[PDB]
Amino acid sequence: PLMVKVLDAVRGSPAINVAVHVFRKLTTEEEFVEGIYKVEIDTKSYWKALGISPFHEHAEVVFTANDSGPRRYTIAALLSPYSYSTTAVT
Amino acid sequence: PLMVKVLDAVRGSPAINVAVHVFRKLTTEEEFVEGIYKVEIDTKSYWKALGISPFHEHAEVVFTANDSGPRRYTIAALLSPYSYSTTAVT
Amino acid sequence: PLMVKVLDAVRGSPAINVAVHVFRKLTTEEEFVEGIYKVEIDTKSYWKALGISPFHEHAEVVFTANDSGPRRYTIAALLSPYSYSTTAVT
Amino acid sequence: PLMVKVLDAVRGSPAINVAVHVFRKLTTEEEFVEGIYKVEIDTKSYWKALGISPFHEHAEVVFTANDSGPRRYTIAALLSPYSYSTTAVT
Amino acid sequence: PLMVKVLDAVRGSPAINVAVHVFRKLTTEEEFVEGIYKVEIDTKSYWKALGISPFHEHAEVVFTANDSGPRRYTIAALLSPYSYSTTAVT
Amino acid sequence: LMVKVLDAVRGSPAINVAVHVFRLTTEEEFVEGIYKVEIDTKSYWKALGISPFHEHAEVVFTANDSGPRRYTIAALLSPYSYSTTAVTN
Amino acid sequence: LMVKVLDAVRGSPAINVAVHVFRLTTEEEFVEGIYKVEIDTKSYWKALGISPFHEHAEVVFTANDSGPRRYTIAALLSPYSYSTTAVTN
Amino acid sequence: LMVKVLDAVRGSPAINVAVHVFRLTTEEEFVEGIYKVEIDTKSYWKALGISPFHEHAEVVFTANDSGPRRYTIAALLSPYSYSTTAVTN
Amino acid sequence: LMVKVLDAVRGSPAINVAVHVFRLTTEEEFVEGIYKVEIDTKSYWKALGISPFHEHAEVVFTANDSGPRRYTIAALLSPYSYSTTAVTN
Amino acid sequence: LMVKVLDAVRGSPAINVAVHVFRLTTEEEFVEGIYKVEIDTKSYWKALGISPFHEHAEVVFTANDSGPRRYTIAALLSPYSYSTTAVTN
Repeated sequence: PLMVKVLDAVRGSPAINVAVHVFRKLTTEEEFVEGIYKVEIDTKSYWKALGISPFHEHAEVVFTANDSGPRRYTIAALLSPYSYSTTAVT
Repeated sequence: PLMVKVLDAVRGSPAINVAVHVFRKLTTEEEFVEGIYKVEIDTKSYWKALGISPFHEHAEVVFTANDSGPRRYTIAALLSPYSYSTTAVT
Repeated sequence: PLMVKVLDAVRGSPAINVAVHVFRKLTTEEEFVEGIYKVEIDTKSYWKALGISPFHEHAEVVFTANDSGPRRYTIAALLSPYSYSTTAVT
Repeated sequence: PLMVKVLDAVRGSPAINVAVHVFRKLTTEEEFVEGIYKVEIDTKSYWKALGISPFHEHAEVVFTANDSGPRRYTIAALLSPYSYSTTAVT
Repeated sequence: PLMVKVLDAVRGSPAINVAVHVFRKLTTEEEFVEGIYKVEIDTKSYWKALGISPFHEHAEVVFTANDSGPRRYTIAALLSPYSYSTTAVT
Repeated sequence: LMVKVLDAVRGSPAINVAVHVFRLTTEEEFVEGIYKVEIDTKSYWKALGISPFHEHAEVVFTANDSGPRRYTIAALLSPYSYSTTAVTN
Repeated sequence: LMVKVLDAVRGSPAINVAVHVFRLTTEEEFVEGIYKVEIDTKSYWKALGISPFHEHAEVVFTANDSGPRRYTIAALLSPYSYSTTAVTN
Repeated sequence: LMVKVLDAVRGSPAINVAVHVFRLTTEEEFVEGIYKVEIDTKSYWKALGISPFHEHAEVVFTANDSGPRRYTIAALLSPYSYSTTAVTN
Repeated sequence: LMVKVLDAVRGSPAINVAVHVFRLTTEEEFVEGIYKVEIDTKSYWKALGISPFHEHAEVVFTANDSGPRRYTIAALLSPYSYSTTAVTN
Repeated sequence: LMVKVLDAVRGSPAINVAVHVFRLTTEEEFVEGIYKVEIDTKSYWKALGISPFHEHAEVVFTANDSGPRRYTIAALLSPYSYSTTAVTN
């Protein structure tokens, strides 16, 4: 007998994130769980899994990556529940 | 006997995110769960899974990636439930 | 006997996101679940899965990617339920 | 008999993050759990899993990565629930 | 008989992070748990898992990595729940 | 027993007179609300009765007060003479 | 027993007179609220009664007060003469 | 027993007179609220009664007060003569 | 027994007179609130009664007070003559 | 027994008179609150009663006071004559 009990009774005014998981029993992936609460911000990726035998013979390649600019990211209360408070971005 | 019990009784005024999962028993993927609560912001990807034998022989390639500009991202309360509060972006 | 019980009784004024999943038992994908609550903002992708043997022989390629401009994204309460509060974007 | 009991009774106004997991019994991955609460900010990756035998013979390659620019990231209360407080970004 | 009991009764206004795990019984990975609460900020990676026999014979390579620019990261209360306090970033 | 109030008046006065000569919830022999003013008064769940919600009672009570309400009153319970009372908006 | 109040008046006065001559919740023989003013008064759960919520009672009580409310009062319980009372917005 | 108040008046005065001549919750023979002013008063759970919440009672009580409220009062319980009372916004 | 107050008046005064001649919660023979002012008063859980929360009682009591509230009062319980009372914002 | 107060007045004065001639919680024969002012007063859990929270009682009491509150009062219980009372913001 397997019994999972999460947050039986709630009677206030909470701010709650819940995640309950129960299990019983070039690239390869199998029977996984990923990114339940994932925040990806300004994520880069240039070359990935190009394939089998890229640029096999006599290949001349020039690679350049210039990340250069005025960028502004302003975040308040990321992944953070709250209650009876004041979140202000002035 | 498998029994899962999540948030039986609620009688206030909450702000709740729930996610309940139950299971019983070039690129390859099989029987997974992904991105239940996923926030992807300003995500880039240039070359991926081009195929089998790209640019096999005598291939001349010039690659350039210029990320350059005035960009502004303003987010308040990302993935964060709240109650009885004040979220303001002035 | 498998029994799943989520949010049996609710008698207030909540703001709730629910997601319940029950299971019993070049690119390949099989029997998955994806993007139940997915927010993709300003996501780019240039080359992907071009096919089998692109640019096989004697291929001259010039690649350029210029991301450059004044862009403004303003979001309040992303993926965040709330109650009895004040969300204002002035 | 396996019994898991998490947060039986709640009657105040808390801010709670929960994550409960129960289990009973070039690249390869199998039966894992990843990124339940993962925050990836300004993460880069240039070359990864290019494939089998890239640049096999007589390959001339020039690689350059210039990360150079005025960037500003401002975050308050990352992955941190709170209550009865004041989070302000002026 | 295995019984796990975490946070039976809560009646104040706390700020709590919980993570409960129960288990009963080129690159390879198997039956692990990773990144339950992982914060990756300004993480770089240039070459990784290029494949089998890259640059096998007569390979001329020039590698350069220039990380050079005015960058500002300002974070308050990272991975730190709090209550009845004042978090301000002026 | 002799009582005299304002026996002679010759001036045009504004007078507000009140003369009285005497020789669960239970009240008796009371004189209530002589010149009583009651503005914007509330009452929730008054005098429910005997034995309410005796057994296994679940109650969720929520009272909310809000909204733009504007009360403008001049000269409350105040007689006046030879004056000027103006309420201009 | 002799009582005299304002026997002679000759000036046009503003007078507010109150003369009185005497020779669970229980109240008796009281004189309540003579010139009583009651503005913006609240009361939650008053005098529920005998034996309320006796056994196994669950109660969630939440009272909220808010909202733009503007009260503007001039000359409360204050007679005036030969003056000027103005409420200008 | 002789009482005299303001026997002769000749000036146009603003007078506020109050003359009195005498020869669970229980109150008796009281004189309450003569010129009583009650503004913005609250009361939560007053006089519930006999034996409330006797056994196994769960109560979550939350009271919140907030909101833009503006009270502007001039000349409370204060008679005036030959003056100027102005409330200008 | 002789009492004399303000027998002769000839000036137009602002007078606030109060003359009195005498010859669980229990109160008796009291004179309460003669010229009583009560502004912004609170009361939580007053006089619940006999035997409240007798056995195995769980109570979570939270009281919050906040919000922009502005009280502007001039000349409280203060008669005036030949003056100028102004409340300008 | 002879008492004389302000027998002759000829100047237009601002007078605030109060003359008195005499010949669980229990109070008796008291004179309370003659010219009593009560501003911003609080009271939590007053007079719960006989035998509250007798056995195995769990109580979590939290009281919070905050918020922008502005009180501006001029001339409290202070009669004035031939003057100027101004409240300017």
